[PDB]
Amino acid sequence: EVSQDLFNQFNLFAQYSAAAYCGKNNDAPAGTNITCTGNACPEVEKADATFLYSFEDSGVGDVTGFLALDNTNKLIVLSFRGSRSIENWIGNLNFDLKEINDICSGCRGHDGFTSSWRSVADTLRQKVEDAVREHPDYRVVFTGHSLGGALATVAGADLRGNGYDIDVFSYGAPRVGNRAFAEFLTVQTGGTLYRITHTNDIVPRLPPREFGYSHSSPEYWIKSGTLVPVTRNDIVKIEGIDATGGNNQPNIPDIPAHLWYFGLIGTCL
Repeated sequence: EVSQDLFNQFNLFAQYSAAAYCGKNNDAPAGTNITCTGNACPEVEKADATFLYSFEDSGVGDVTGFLALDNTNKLIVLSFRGSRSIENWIGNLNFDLKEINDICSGCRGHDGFTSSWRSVADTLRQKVEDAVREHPDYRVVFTGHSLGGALATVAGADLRGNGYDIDVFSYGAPRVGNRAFAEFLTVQTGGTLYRITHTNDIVPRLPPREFGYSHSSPEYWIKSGTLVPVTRNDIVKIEGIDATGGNNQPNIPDIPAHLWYFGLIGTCL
């Protein structure tokens, strides 16, 4: 069980993450309204959030998403899209670990996620910094689903400590690095990481732990089913690095369970 306040935040960032998958949200002019086809982000539209910047296939690895301004909630939101085809990176073979000593000593991160972040960090840091300077009272939040959640986690770790807190909300994100990085992310310095997972979603169980990967604590596990509405009673907080008991259990995994985080996610076209 979680508070109504935190449940409301979890729902809102799930829709901001869902909105990154609509194609028209990746090529929109600054100042236009963020909208989603098929009711994929009704709270985003109710907040009358507008783009600051939208990007499609940038840098390395097809970095796609948007930077939004929300005057209802008073936020600066960076949202990364996960991939356009989930069955293809469960085939993924680029789980080589790379040094990320510039974020923390001994820390290693996934080759794919760190390289992608790296290719757009110059541009995105500037753009977040220009927004912060014009709206200093607004909270900055980085979010994403699936591989977008993995990118939001390494972007948040990299840019924290520059004068403004960065909260990160990730939905069905894969492990991002070694045990030293998971420990670094658990201290939660300069912002809070909320790592959300759903029932037997397969993505949060990759890459394999035997390749040096570990998950940070805590975990917010959604226990309600695929296509059933979430209530604040269905979310449980799990403590401990690589804790078992939430999403990390030895049962049969599922792909459709990855696309139901509060509503349909990853299917907006």
